[PDB]
Amino acid sequence: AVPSVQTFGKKKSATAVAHVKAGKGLIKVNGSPITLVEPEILRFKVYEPLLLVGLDKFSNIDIRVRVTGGGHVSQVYAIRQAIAKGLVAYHQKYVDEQSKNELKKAFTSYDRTLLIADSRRPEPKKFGGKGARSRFQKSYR
Amino acid sequence: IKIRITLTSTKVKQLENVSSNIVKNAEQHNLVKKGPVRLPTKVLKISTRKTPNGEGSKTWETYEMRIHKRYIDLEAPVQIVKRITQITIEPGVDVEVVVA
Amino acid sequence: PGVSVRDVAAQDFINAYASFLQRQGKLEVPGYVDIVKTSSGNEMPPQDAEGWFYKRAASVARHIYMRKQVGVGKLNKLYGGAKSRGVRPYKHIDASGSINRKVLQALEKIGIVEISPKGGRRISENGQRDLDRIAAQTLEEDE
Amino acid sequence: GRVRTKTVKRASKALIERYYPKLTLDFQTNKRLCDEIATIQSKRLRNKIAGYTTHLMKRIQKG
Amino acid sequence: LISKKRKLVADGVFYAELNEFFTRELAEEGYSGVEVRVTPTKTEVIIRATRTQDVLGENGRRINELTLLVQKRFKYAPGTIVLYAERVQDRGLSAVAQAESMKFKLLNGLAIRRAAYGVVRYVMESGAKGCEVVVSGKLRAARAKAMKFADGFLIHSGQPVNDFIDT
Amino acid sequence: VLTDQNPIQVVVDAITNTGPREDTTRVGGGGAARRQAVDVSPLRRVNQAIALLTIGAREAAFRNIKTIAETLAEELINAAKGSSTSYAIKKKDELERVAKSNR
Amino acid sequence: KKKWSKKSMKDRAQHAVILDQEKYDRILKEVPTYRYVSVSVLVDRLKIGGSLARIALRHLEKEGIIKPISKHSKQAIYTRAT
Amino acid sequence: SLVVQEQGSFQHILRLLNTNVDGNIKIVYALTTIKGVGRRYSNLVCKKADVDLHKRAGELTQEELERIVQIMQNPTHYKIPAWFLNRQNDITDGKDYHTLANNVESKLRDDLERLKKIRAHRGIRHFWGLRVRGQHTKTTGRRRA
Amino acid sequence: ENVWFSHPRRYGKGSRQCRVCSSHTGLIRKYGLNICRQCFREKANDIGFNKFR
RNA sequence: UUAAUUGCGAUAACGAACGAGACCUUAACCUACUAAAUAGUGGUGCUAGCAUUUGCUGGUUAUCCACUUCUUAGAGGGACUAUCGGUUUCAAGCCGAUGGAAGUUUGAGGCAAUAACAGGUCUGUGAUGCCCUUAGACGUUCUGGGCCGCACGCGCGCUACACUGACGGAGCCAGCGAGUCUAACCUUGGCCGAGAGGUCUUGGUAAUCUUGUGAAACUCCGUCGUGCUGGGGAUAGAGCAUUGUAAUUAUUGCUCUUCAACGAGGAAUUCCUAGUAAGCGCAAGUCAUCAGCUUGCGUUGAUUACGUCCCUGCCCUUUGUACACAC
Repeated sequence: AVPSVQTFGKKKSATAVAHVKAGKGLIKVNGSPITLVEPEILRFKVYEPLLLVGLDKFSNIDIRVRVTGGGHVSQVYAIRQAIAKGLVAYHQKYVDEQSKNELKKAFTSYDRTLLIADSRRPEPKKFGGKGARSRFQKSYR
Repeated sequence: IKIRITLTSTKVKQLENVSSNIVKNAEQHNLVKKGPVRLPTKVLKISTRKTPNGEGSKTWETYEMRIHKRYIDLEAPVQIVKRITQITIEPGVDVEVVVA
Repeated sequence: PGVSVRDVAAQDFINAYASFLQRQGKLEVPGYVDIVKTSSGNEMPPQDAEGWFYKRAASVARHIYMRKQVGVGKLNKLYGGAKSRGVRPYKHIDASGSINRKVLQALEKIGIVEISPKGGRRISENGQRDLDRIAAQTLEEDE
Repeated sequence: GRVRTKTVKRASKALIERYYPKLTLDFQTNKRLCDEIATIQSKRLRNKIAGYTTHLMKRIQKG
Repeated sequence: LISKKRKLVADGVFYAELNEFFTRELAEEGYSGVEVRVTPTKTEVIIRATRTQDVLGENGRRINELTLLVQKRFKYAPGTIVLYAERVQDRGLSAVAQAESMKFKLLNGLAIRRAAYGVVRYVMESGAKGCEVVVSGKLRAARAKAMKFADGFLIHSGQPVNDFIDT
Repeated sequence: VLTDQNPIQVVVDAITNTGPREDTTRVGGGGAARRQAVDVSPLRRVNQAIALLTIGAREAAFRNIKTIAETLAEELINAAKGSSTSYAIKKKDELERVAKSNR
Repeated sequence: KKKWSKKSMKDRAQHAVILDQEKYDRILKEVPTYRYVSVSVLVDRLKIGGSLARIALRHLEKEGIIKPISKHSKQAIYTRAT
Repeated sequence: SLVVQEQGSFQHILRLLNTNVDGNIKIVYALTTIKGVGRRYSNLVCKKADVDLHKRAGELTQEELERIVQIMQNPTHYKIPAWFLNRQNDITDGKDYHTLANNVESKLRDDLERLKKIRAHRGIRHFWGLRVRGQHTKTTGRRRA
Repeated sequence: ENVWFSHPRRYGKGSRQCRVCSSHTGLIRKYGLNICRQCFREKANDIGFNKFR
C-alpha cells in the first residue's frame, strides 16, 4: 500500500480536495501545474506555502488538487490551504511529529489561514434592503 | 431484480423510524441492500407580504415546507417486497416502489 | 513527465495554435466572416479582420481538449458576455451560434473534433496528437 | 454580555446546595455528570448550568 | 405522474380543503380536526368530533353522504376514501371545539361575559395549564371593544407557543 | 525605477512625512460653532496619511493620460522627499496651518 | 438654462498623431537620459498621441536602448540602459 | 515604424460625400462622421475597400477616397449582406439603399412628411413634437425646448 | 348565446383565479396551489408551510 | 453590571406570571457512527496522446473490487466566554492573553409583553352589520378604448459623466431555486440563420435532464487616447422574428442607421461597523409576452468607530405644570 492521504481546503464556497502521495515531488491542480493558476499575483499567493516551508519538504510528494466552487480568489485560497494542510497531514502520518509540529508552527507564524478555514460566512439578506444590513432609502418629503 | 423503495416525506422523525424499521427488517430477512440514501432536503419556500392590503412598512415572511427524500435499494422476492410495503406504515410518510 | 496544454499557459498556447492554423490555411473559412460581430452582445466585430477565426478555432479546440464534450449551446454561453442594453442593466448574452457551429464543423472536417454519442463534440485522437505537438513545440522553442 | 439569568443562577445554586461533595471544580466532568444527574430541556442550557456550577465551586473553594 | 413537490403541496391543499369543508358542515357536531392516512387503494379520513353519533347520522346515512360527497368532489373512485368518525379525547383541551362551543352560545344569546367565563372555567378544570378568550366587536355598543378573560398563564414567544398553545 | 532606494522605504517615508500631526475638532462655543486645535494620534496619523496619498493619486489620475500607478508613484516620491507640491503634503500643511491659527 | 460652468478656455493640448523627421531624430536622441519612460511620459514630454507613444516604445524596445521591467498591458515601464 | 511627411497629400481636413471629415484620427472612425454611417458600417466599408483600418484618415490616396465613397454609395454591388443597410425594402421602390449624409436627412424628412400627410398617429405625434414610440410623457422629456 | 362568453380566457388573470375565493390578484402559482396570498397566509399552517426564518 | 425589572444586592415586603432570556430554524467544526451504479474517491478491463524508465493528461456502466476525505442526510458531539493575568461595596461582571472551527448572550433570523391607534384594508375572502341599486340595474357578459394621456412639482430607482476606462479576442469560477396530466414546462444535441429566432427525436415529474446553469464583475494580450472622444446611448427611420385571437398610442428581441443632456452635482438628505458597505451578476415572484421592481443567492471585497449625548429620538428616576380631545 503506497502512503497516501486525502485532505481539503475551503473558502467562502471554494472546495479544493487534495490527494497527497509519495511521488517525485510535483504539485498539480486540475491536471495543471501550480505555476499556471494565472492571476500572476495570487499565483505567488499560492506559492506562499511551498516557498515559506522550503521546497526540500516536497522532495518526494506529489499533490493533486481538484477545485470546485467560488470565484478565482476563493479558489486560490482554498488551493493554498489544501496543499498546506495536505503536507501537514502527510508529515503527521509518516514524518516525525516534531517535524510536523515545527512545520505547522512556521505555517501558523506566517499566516493563520493556511491550516484553519475561514469563519466569515455570508450574512443572509433581509427584506427591506438590497443587502444584509443596507436598507433601501428613507424618504419623508 | 434490484427493486427500490423511495420515501418522500416531510416529517423527519416518522421518515427516520420507517427507514430504520425497514432496514432492520431486511437485515433480519437477510436481504442484500445499500443503506438509505438521503437526498438533499428540498425546501418549498413562498415569500409573502404580511399585510393583506398595501399599507405599512414593507415586511415579508417566508414559509418553508421541507421535503425529505430517501431511497433504499433491495433485492427480494415479490411476496416479501409486498409484505415489506404492507408492514411498517406511518401516516404522512409516502412510499413508492420501482425497479432499477 | 510529458507535455500538455495543461502544463502550457492559456493565452500563449491559443495564440500559437491560431498562428499555426492561419499559416496552414486549410480550415475552410465559411466566407461570411469579416461581417458578423461573433455575438449579439458584442457591439463590434473582432479587431484583427484577416484572422480571429483561427483564434476562435484554437480556443474551441483547446476547450474541447480540457473538457470531454461540449456543444453549440455551451460555446454560445462560454463566448457570450455582458451586453450594454442602454439605460438597462447589463446581462449575459450568448455568442454567435452560427460562428461557433461552423468552427465546430471546420474542426470536424480537419478531424480535431468528432461528433460524440449523447450529443456534443468530443476531442479526436488526431486532435489530441496535434494539440500535444503544439504544446511540445511551444515548450521546446520558448525554453 | 455574559450575565447569566435567574433560571441558570438559581438552578446552579440548588445543584451546589444539594450536590456539593459529588461534583467538582472541572467543567467537563461537571457537565458530564449534570447531564445524567438532572434532566435539562437543552444541551446549551445544561452547558450554561454546568459552567456556572463550576464557577460557584471555584468561588466556594476559597472562602 | 406528478412531481414530488407538487404531490406534497396537493396533499396539503387537499387536507386544507377537507378541513374547511368539515369545519363548515359539521360545525354543530363538535368537529375539531381531521387526519388523513394513505394506504394503497385506501385513503382513510378520521373525523374527530364530540357529537360522533350525530356526525355519523341515522343508520350511517350522514357518513355515507359525507363519503360520497368527498368522493365525487375530489374525483376518486367510489370506495377509495373511507370516512371514520371518532369521538375526540379531552373535549376541553381542544381550542377549535371550545371556540365552536362559544360561538354556538353567542348565537343562542347567552351573555358574552358569562359564556366566556364558562369556557375559561371548563378549559381550566379540564386539565389546561392556561386559558385566554378574547371577544372583539360591538358588544351592546356602537364602538368595538375587545374583552379578555384569562386564567392560569399562557406564553407568547418561542417554540413553546408553537406547540403547547392551541389557538 | 526612479529614486532607486528601497520602494518600501520611500513608501513608509512618504507615510511618515504626510501624517498630519495637528488637527481640529468642532466645538459648540455657543451661538456660533467654532473650531478647537487638537494634537495627538499616531494611528490617525497613519490612516490620514494613507487616505491622503490615495485620494491625491485618484484625483491626479482622474481624467488624465497619466495612469493611476504612475501618478501614485509620483505622489509617494514627492511626499517622501518633502516637496509641498504633492496633494497629500499640501493638505497636511494646510491642516496644520489652520490648527495653528485657531489654536 | 445654465450649463453648470463658466464656458472658459481649457488647456486644449495639440498632441501630434503623426511625426516627421524633426520629431524622429529628436525622439531617437532624447529617449536616453530618461530615468523613467512610459507612454504617458512620452505623451506629456513630446506632445504626441498615445498610439504614437506606444509605437515609439515598441520600436525603441525592438532596437534596444531602453530595457523593460514589466510587460503588463495598460502600464508599460522602461528604463534607459547606460 | 513608417514616417509620413506632412505634405498636401497628408491633409488634416478632407471633403467627402459633401461634408468635412477630419484627419489625424483612425480612418474608420473618421468615416463615422459621415451622417448615415456608424462604426459597423465604416469598419465594413474600410475592410471591403482593403484600406488598412489602423491607418490614419489624413494619409489616403485619391483612389482610396473614391473607392470608399463608391462602396458607401452602392453597398449591395460590393457583397454587402443587405441587412447592414438603414433603408431596407423602401416604401417607395422596395429595394435596399444605404443613405449618405444628405440623403439620410432627405429620407427622414420625406417619411415624416408622409406620416404627417396620411395623418397617422405617429406622424401627428411627430408634428406635435411628442414622443412617438409610446413612452411615458408624464415625468420625463421636460427639456423639449 | 355564442357571444356571451366568446372571448378567450386561455392565459392571464381571466383564466387564473384563486381556488378558495375566486380572486384574480395575489395568486400563487408556485407549486400549483392556486391560492391567493391573503388566504394562503391563513391556510399555510395546515397546508404544510411553516415559518422558521 | 448586562443587550436586557439581565443579574449582584439593598430592602414593608414575600411569593409568583407574562415580556427578555431560555426557545426554534439557518451558517460555521467533525479525516468520530450509519451509509450511498441520483455524489465524489484508487490499480486497472478497454482505448487515446507526449511518453515506454519504472510517468503525466483524458473517455467508458453493468467491466472488477475497497472508501466515505470531499458531496448528502440522519443521530450526535462541540462552546459553557474554556484556562491564565488585571480590576471591582475585593459580587454580579468587565477588560486583556493562549488555545479553539467558532469567545461583539458565535453571526442572522423566526417567535415575541400589558395597553392602545377611531393607523391600513368593507378593491382578498360566500368575513360581515347598516345604507344604496336591483331588469334599458351599480349584477354579468361582448366589442372598443382608459388606467400609459403632459405645461409642471415630488419619491424609489436604472444608466452615466470615463483610460483604476471603453472596445476586440483569450481563461475559468459559483450559490439560491424552478420545471409538462384530460394540459404541454425546463429544454441538451444535429442542422438553417449575421442576429433575434426556426426546424427532429431520444433528456428530465427530476442530488439522476436542463445543469459543472462554463453568470458577471474579473484576470492576459492587443486597438483607443484626454477629443462629449471608440465615453453615454437617450430620441428617432428602415427591416427581420417571436408571444399572443389581437401589439397601432412602437409587448419584447435582433440588424443597420440616428449619436441628445451629462465634464462627478446647491440648499438639503439616505443607508451602513464585517465577509458588512459598495461593485457584479444569477435564480424565484407576478409571468402567453413584458424587470430598469422585489424575495433570496453567491463572486470581488475598501474606508473609518470600538465612542458620545452635540442634532434626532428612546428607557429609567427626580422635578415643575393652569396640560388630560394630553405641547
